[PDB]
Amino acid sequence: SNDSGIVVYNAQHENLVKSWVDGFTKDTGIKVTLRNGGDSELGNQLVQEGSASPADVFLTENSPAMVLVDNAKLFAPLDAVTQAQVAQEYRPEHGRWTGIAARSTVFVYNPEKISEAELPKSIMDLAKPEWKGRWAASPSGADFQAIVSAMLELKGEKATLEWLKAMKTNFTAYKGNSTVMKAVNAGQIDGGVIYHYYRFVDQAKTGENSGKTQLHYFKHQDPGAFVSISGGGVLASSKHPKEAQEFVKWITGKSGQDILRTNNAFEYAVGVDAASNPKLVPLKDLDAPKVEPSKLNSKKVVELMTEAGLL
Ligand SMILES: [Fe+3]
Ligand SMILES: [Zn+2]
Ligand SMILES: [Zn+2]
Ligand SMILES: [Zn+2]
Ligand SMILES: [Zn+2]
Ligand SMILES: [Zn+2]
Repeated sequence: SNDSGIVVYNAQHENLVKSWVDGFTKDTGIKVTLRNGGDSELGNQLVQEGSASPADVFLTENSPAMVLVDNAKLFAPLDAVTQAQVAQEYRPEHGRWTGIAARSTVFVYNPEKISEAELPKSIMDLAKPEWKGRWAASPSGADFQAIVSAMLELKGEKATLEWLKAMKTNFTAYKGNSTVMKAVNAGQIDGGVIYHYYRFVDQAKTGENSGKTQLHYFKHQDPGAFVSISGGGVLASSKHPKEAQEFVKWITGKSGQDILRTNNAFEYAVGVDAASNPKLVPLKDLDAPKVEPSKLNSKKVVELMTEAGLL
């Protein structure tokens, strides 16, 4: 009665997705095979595989890889119920994909090293000479590259490249946002630019990587207050189209969004009238900038960051 199920190219954090798959397979009997990787490499893989891909669904941490795959005309339109399930602000103006979760940019900092009042007012302030040697990031990741794509959209190419060149002077690189957080936790550096969920995830475990940190929210519709939207799409090449649609409907529906609210991943729910974990600052209180996800440009970001010597 059930076949072998679907193949999901999964670029979202494995433990978030495991909470979804467990519930989904229990509910529907549809088996899920995860093939994990980062947003960029999985997006490029889909483009290069094209119609020969075994992928039924693509999930991402951020929006730019969704835009890349949609630009290649590789997605199927999402079923009507799926489109109605997600709040308008978390659906692209153009493109055959949907938001599935969201995350807030933050400045993670160590209060034993540096004090709320001392934090940068704007992410743009991190370019100033007084910030030299005082902040970290993980430039190779799709997470940080998405924050740069928002800056590109909000401030334009000239101002973004300028900030990136100053970043080269000022920042210290670590591989992975968890690594950035741990570095701040250990007092290696005053702070860093990451997403909000890392601290919550660790605090729900042992807290050994996060107890000496706190989170700062830039607010003010600052580029640093960017809320990155995680994406899901069904591949047009899918040989399991209904099961694929069922999966994206499920994760964006009441069951999937309830799991975001209650699991130990601590990412924001994007469903219509879907509340998030009560430990989180509500989305409506973040004072985030308006950034159209379908305008975000991963290729241009890589070009600018490469020009700045960051990649
Ligand atoms: Fe991440
Ligand atoms: Zn990889
Ligand atoms: Zn300091
Ligand atoms: Zn603060
Ligand atoms: Zn203001
Ligand atoms: Zn099937």
